[PDB]
Amino acid sequence: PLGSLMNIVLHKEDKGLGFSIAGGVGNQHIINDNGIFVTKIIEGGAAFQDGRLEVGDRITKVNTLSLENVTHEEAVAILKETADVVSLVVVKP
Amino acid sequence: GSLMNIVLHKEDGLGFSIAGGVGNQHIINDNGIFVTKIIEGGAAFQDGRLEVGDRITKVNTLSLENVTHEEAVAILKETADVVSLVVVKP
Amino acid sequence: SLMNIVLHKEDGLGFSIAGGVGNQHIINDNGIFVTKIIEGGAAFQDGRLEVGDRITKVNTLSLENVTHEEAVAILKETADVVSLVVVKP
Amino acid sequence: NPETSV
Amino acid sequence: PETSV
Amino acid sequence: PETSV
Repeated sequence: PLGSLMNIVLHKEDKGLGFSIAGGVGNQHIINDNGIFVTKIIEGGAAFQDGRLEVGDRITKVNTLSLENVTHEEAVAILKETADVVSLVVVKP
Repeated sequence: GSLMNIVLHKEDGLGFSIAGGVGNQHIINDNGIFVTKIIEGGAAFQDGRLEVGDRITKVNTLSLENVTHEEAVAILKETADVVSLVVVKP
Repeated sequence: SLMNIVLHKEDGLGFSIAGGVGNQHIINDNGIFVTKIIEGGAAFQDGRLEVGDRITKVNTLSLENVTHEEAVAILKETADVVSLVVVKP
Repeated sequence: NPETSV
Repeated sequence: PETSV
Repeated sequence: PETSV
């Protein structure tokens, strides 16, 4: 069925946000879809402690920037800059 | 290619259905959001301007370009009783 | 042919625009169009944006059916990183 | 592909 | 009107 | 390709 939008706010740590991503233009994780998807959440990391982010979630927006149809490198860069506070809008299956 | 501005006043929703979005293309090689159904008697019907096949590129201030279907639905449903759309006619 | 281009500002975005409702750049089209790309600016270093590109979306906001000043405001009211969706001619 | 009433 | 941005 | 962030 159709997913749902969720806003998740994370506060960064020394080791980062604590999750891994796959996807992007030219490195599709899902057929016919360049979207950015969560593949791993580090136990004890920021995303884990917040408790809302899940493996399989699509990251469609980081702060105001859209992650739709960007490269994997651009998504990594966008997520690695940011201030200590990060706002994600994700689509849950 | 012809863009049109349509202002709708909600009835008991907006009275049309949409398809498309990134990952759920309605037309091959196009992520656009397209009108697929217009309910007789609904807001869009009474206004008379919106048509099946229209590409909705703007809802109030927000763009519907390069969004997921879920985000387009959210944008269209998180609106007040009055809604301004900018659409592209085939 | 839509492309999402992410720029990291170098100081603005490093390009000039024309168009908008009441100041059409192309007959029968109110769109916002890129007319100049500054050497060394963000758009130049990124290398993807080109003169003639139509900017239809800046972050979440649409640039369709806006005035020239409204487009300028939207583009200047942005953070250091900016997402543009452009249409190639 | 999905069809959603709005 | 040509505006730099 | 999985990049930690």
